[PDB]
Amino acid sequence: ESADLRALAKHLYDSYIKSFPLTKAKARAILTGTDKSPFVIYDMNSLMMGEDKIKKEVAIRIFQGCQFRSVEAVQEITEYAKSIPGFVNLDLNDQVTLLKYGVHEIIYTMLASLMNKDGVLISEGQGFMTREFLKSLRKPFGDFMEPKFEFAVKFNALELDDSDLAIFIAVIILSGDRPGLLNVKPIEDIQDNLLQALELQLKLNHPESSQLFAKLLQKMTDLRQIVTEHVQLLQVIKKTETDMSLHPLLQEIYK
Ligand SMILES: CCCCC/C=C/C/C=C\C/C=C/C/C=C/CCCC(=O)O
Ligand SMILES: *c1ccc([N+](=O)[O-])cc1C(=O)Nc1ccccc1
Repeated sequence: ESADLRALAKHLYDSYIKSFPLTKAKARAILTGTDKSPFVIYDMNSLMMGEDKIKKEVAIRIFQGCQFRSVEAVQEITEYAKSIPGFVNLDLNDQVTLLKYGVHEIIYTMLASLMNKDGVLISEGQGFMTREFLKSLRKPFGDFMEPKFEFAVKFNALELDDSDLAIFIAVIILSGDRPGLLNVKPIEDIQDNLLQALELQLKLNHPESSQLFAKLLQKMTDLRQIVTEHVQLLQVIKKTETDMSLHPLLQEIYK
């Protein structure tokens, strides 16, 4: 019955709003156009005055604030996961495993909400760091964000809104094919109901967008690739910057 899927869609949207303070709707109002105009960081001076207005090497300090924001995002995604019906009733090891692998695919999904072709909102939308300034950071740091922009440009052309994303990131978390899952079947039963929900949601919300559901699920492939590329550059950093510390919560996601 569609009524039950609409109720699930509504539940997850409500929890998403509660768990993610910077939504895509807010990010697009900030990026498009008086009380919400962000300060723009495009070089080192705008950076140093940006810290003054908004709020070690330049690249490492940017990398470490990015680290802190990721930890914060992990916390938010975790809070959202527990609202997905059935999630907290799963085996606790499977909960950990589903978060461990799901968290980065969700981070880059939602970070797309904060991006356009030219840069990324930061500091809850108070700031905007341009793509070019990031790419000009010294190796290996200038190559961190470029694949994320490349994904976001394609992903953002689907024109999903927050109510679509709430279901989609739930579908991501409840992925039966994560390595080491002790009991795959109850996870998959939840995901099918979420997939049903996502499907009805995309049909109702984007009636003229043919096979959006299929196109969205195929994006769940560019995501895995970005994760793989990402952990590769972190390992470069561990050996390059033996003075630089990774946050422990992020340490455990990457083991
Ligand atoms: C300034 C951190 C404030 C943390 C609370 C909320 C933050 C909103 C989201 C991100 C804020 C960015 C923090 C540090 C990142 C700077 C740019 C790194 C590249 C990127 O990340 O694309
Ligand atoms: C950038 C550099 C490093 C990490 N990491 O240490 O995992 C993460 C990121 C990143 O993509 N952070 C982030 C998360 C959410 C919003 C903006 C930036």
